[PDB]
Amino acid sequence: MRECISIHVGQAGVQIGNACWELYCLEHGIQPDGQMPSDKTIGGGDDSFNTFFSETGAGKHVPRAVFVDLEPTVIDEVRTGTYRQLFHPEQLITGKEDAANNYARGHYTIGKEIIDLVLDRIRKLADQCTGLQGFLVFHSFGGGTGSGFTSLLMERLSVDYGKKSKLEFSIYPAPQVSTAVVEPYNSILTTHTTLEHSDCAFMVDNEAIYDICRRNLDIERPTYTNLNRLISQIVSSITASLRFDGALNVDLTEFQTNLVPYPRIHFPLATYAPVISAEKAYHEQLSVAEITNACFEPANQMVKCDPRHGKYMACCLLYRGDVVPKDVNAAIATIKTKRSIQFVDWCPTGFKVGINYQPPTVVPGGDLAKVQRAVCMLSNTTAIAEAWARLDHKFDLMYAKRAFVHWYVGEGMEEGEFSEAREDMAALEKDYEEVGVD
Amino acid sequence: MREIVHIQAGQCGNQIGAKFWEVISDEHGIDPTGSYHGDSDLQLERINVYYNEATGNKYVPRAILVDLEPGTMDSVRSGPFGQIFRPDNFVFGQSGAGNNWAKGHYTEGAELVDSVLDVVRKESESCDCLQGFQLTHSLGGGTGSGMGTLLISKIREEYPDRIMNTFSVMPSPKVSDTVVEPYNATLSVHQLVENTDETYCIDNEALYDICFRTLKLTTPTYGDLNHLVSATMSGVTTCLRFPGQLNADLRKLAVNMVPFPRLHFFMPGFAPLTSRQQYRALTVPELTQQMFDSKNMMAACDPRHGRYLTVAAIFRGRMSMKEVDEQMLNVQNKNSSYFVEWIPNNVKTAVCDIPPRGLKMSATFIGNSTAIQELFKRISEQFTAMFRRKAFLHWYTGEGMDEMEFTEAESNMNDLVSEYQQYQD
Amino acid sequence: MYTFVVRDENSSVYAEVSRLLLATGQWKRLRKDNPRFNLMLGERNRLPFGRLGHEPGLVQLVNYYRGADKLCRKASLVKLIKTSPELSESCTWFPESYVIYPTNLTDEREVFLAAYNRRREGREGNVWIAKSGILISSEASELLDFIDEQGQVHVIQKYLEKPLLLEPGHRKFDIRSWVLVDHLYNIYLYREGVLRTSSEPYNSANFQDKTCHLTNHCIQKEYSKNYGRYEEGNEMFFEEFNQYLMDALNTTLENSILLQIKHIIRSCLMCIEPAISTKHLHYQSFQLFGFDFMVDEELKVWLIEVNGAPACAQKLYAELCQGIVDVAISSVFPLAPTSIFIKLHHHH
Amino acid sequence: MEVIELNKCTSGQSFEVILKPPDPSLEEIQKKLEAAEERRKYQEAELLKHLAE
Ligand SMILES: Nc1nc2c(ncn2[C@@H]2O[C@H](COP(=O)(O)OP(=O)(O)OP(=O)(O)O)[C@@H](O)[C@H]2O)c(=O)[nH]1
Ligand SMILES: Nc1ncnc2c1ncn2[C@@H]1O[C@H](COP(=O)(O)OP(=O)(O)CP(=O)(O)O)[C@@H](O)[C@H]1O
Ligand SMILES: Nc1nc2c(ncn2[C@@H]2O[C@H](COP(=O)(O)OP(=O)(O)O)[C@@H](O)[C@H]2O)c(=O)[nH]1
Ligand SMILES: CC(=O)N[C@@H]1CNc2ccccc2C1
Ligand SMILES: [Ca+2]
Ligand SMILES: [Ca+2]
Ligand SMILES: [Ca+2]
Ligand SMILES: [Mg+2]
Ligand SMILES: [Mg+2]
Ligand SMILES: [Mg+2]
Repeated sequence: MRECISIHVGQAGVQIGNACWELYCLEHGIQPDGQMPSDKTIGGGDDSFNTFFSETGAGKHVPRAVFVDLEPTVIDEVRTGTYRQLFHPEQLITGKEDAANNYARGHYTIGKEIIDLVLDRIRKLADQCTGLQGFLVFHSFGGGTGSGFTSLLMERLSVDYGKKSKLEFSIYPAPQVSTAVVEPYNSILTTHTTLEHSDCAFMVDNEAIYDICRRNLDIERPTYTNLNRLISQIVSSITASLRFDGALNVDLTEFQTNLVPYPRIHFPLATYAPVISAEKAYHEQLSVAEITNACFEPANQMVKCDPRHGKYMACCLLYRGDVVPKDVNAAIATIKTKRSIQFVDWCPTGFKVGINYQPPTVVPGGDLAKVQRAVCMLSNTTAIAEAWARLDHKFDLMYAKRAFVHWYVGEGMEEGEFSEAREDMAALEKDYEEVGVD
Repeated sequence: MREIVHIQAGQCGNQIGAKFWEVISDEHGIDPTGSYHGDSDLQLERINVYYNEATGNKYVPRAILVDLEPGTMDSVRSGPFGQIFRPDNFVFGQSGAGNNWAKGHYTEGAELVDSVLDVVRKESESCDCLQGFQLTHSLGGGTGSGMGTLLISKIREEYPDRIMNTFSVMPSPKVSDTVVEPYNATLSVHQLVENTDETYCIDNEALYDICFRTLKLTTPTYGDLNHLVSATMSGVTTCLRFPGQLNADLRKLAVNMVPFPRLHFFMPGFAPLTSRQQYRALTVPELTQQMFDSKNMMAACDPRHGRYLTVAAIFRGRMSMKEVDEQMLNVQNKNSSYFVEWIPNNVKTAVCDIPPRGLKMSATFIGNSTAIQELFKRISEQFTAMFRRKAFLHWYTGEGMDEMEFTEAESNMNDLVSEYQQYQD
Repeated sequence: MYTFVVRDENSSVYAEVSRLLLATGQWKRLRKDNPRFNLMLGERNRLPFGRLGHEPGLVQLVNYYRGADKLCRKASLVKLIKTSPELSESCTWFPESYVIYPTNLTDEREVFLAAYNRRREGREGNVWIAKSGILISSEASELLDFIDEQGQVHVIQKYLEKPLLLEPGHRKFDIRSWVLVDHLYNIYLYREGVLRTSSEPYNSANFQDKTCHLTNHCIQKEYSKNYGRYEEGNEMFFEEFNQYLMDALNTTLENSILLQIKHIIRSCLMCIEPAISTKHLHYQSFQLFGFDFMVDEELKVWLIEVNGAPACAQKLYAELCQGIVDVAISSVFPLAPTSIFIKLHHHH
Repeated sequence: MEVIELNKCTSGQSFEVILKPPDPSLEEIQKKLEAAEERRKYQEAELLKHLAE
């Protein structure tokens, strides 16, 4: 057994973290007070769920998690929320004033003064690990903390834990649920400084989650609670292999081995199905072929883009529920004959399939309906470069006028870091094009 | 706990500030004695942003009343909510400033400024985490304009990394007390360009036109004008006084509204503006159409003469948030020629469930438009019509000022106009 | 009030469409870089499809199908036909073609020579044409050497030695068909076609003078001496052509030619539908296509190529451009007959 | 269409189908942080210098 530590940075990271650990607890039968009646080893054990939960002598199962925010209002929700008992105070770190959607403020001004404290609290969690795998870092692109402080934390983590894997869950900015005009700046600034420190990053575009909530859940105006409960289902599907008995993606290293053949191109596309409204009278349960086929529909991708016009470098199918290998292979065959699935010539054309028999857990009172089977597809497509193109374009429009730049230079950042970060993205877009286009 | 320190200076500043505290005190359920009597927890959620909590569950406004005459502040102390203000926070002299910027900034005001800063320092020392400051004042007088900007200069010296915000009433010849108002306004504007992060430009002629033409008030008074300012100040501060994610604090608001440090002068707006056909329900489309209409704006600048760099909208009341997005996206997509295309998604919308007193719903408009250059052009032209003959300068040279300081303020404002002009093309 | 942008100033077709949109008083044009648009008349090359459909509250539509280049490229088409099971290598309406890369750069050089040597030994007609600057020759040595002198991909396909020659004149020709595919992937064929005829008598014993062999409107108007002799602008329309087929061949344009053309259009467009359809996409596409056909003396129709940004005949600009607004633009953005198209029904 | 590495357990199974064959040191980070802290100090000193005049 090898432990994984989850780090949640900024409002997005913290609120998504709260929704994930709520789901984790329901999946492992852990109660809000930390007790776990099904754990017959009191005060210890090296089970699969122990990669995410430690144990006290009293039988409390404590997440291996740290929450960080430069302002306390969001993390105070955790301190007084339903699962307040799960965490002890050392795990929840809050400053006094936020980064004001200013990457430079989170990375330099405020980050410099709290970074050593955060590393010290992470070191405490690490000291409880007999074989730490690495870190799962949740954060937004657009926020000053999620963007600025995250990149600083990643640099230090590579220094203190050189041989440890680091995965990201990043929230890509979408104006429909955004109110910061400078988020393209922050997104590109944090991608440039985090790129060499992240082994694999799962980008979630709020625009996509928003429309899935309106289209499939019939929510006219989705809230962060709606968005986050859907995001935590996808996160759960991705981390299940680390928390349950299995043989695929059993440790953080396997994520890179199976999804990232080239280091800079470490942004897999996530596709999830089915998302069924709980308010529905009663939905017809979808088959293995139907939920698998849905993995190649743009409507259920975590980032709106067209994989038909890219190339695949890897493809993982993660099933949960009533699924046997026979049905999976049958659906895969039927999809190759109808779909446009082009692989890069230096990668095998195939799929790694994992199946967990326990069907997805739904949060009581949530929006999602109980389904007998679900799948999450992780594919490394060049098509996800459309998101970099969109983002880099908005960057170019503002930076050509130096709009808002003074806010960053005022916090100690040099203007040349803008162009330096932009040139790295231009090179990143070039990498994708050399791999996908002919 | 993101506390804001409020300062009101001079006649105009204290009369508008008084009404401001009257309006929001009612919204938060605070009575004239500081006792809370609301019925919604949303009233106290962010109450400490503007109020201090005293013994006995008393809420005391975090406001400092400043003037070089006692008169106006005696009226406030006798006003409706006069008893709610901390007595030690009345700081006043006896000389007055005679509508003279030099007296407020250099002579009479200098003797009093240190004692005001003592009260400011006291209020800040008890702030868990101070956001910044907001000042209400006019620019055409002597105390609010001259001592007001002197205060800002010294506050920025002692709190260099805090946000400085002002509601500044710009003079107009149509609603004027003295002929020296353009002199006092031109000298102040340069101070504001340097030392404020956000300035809400309120033009007295616009307030007058609205009262006369829209509200159908035959003979508007300063009181009527201040009703509009109260409602506007309450709207633009809803983001700060109630739970919300957009423009939550002063620094985030400035980060999204100010793409260039000197271009931080906003046009505010409010809807509805109805005469006494006042009980009619207002639809979301109507709320949005009027909120962007030039007649509902209070800087007396035609938005069609420039382009919006950024816009912040706040809708108050139980309404179709979906239907709000549609109309907002409709206004932008129907007039995208008045929005700069090099700042993507530069129009942000926030919603608040609690509406203003006596209204089912309303919308407050905050625009950073290059059309605001028309306001500084007017002031500049009036300044120069007099300064070219050195008319009325003796009032200022008599206080130790030199003509050179006027020539520099003149050039400083014409530079500002030129800066807006380069971004309008 | 709908909004659109114009990003291809050289497009004669959409210059008129943009002229019509403004004439309705319900469409407003924006700067070519303003993202808040309903309709994009995009550029030809490197159209940024990835930036479409990400504007909250705007149904965005573009006049190009991403991925349709597979059909509108010489080399791409040959590959699509040989590799697509829906078309098969035995496709009977497409000339035997081969993709040939210049030796200074897969490649079908040896496969072409095998079929070439087969025809040479079998006394059959062995005249091929190379294109991508065109060369018509009956010696494989000249075709390959001509491509090596260039630096771009080329294609060698069989030259229809027995074309249908109009009379009087004894002259070659080709048929242009404009096809409109809307956001719902309905295949609409414009009822009006055009024959781009050669004003020079067809000569099979001299492929050096390419004036009577290439029916391009620009070549007949620059190197031909009989331009405009038989019909105005070497353009015969369907009414005249149909009457001719009846007087001379005792048949109709519909029966002898138009059935094959509609069949070919359907086969090509249905083949790539799963790859380019925008049915479940965050944005919508439509595109005008220009199909070029050949008719041999047996009244058999052959597909020559497909054009992705076709131009229209001067006489047909008003009717077609208006038809584009009706079925392609107003169908998604309605305004406040007897259709000029022919719907080619199919299974989606 | 080949299935390889079939691993079965009580809570599920996994396999693989093949359709077709084919940093800055701790010292350098402190410098960058202090370099930016120095540029802020210089800017604030110029502001105070300006206010002193
Ligand atoms: N999916 C999702 N996105 C969120 C959530 N909260 C904020 N965001 C997005 O994150 C971006 C804003 O960044 P935040 O995370 O709120 O800012 P921050 O990390 O707290 O940094 P500060 O500027 O200091 O507040 C916007 O694009 C929001 O839409 C959330 O709970 N769920
Ligand atoms: N295999 C073949 N047999 C007979 N003629 C052929 C032929 N291939 C091409 N042609 C002649 O070439 C002309 C069309 O050439 P092609 O279309 O390949 O070039 P192009 O694409 O630059 C013209 P456009 O795109 O405008 O139709 C036709 O007039 C036709 O007569
Ligand atoms: N809107 C409004 N404007 C005022 C009021 N009183 C004065 N003014 C304007 O303010 C300017 C005079 O400044 P004033 O505040 O009286 O001088 P001060 O006391 O020295 O600051 C002139 O432009 C007046 O039109 C008021 O009550 N409301
Ligand atoms: C602008 C200005 O300073 N005006 C003066 C103010 N005070 C004063 C006192 C006595 C007599 C005249 C005046 C006019
Ligand atoms: Ca145990
Ligand atoms: Ca590393
Ligand atoms: Ca004195
Ligand atoms: Mg935050
Ligand atoms: Mg006065
Ligand atoms: Mg061509």
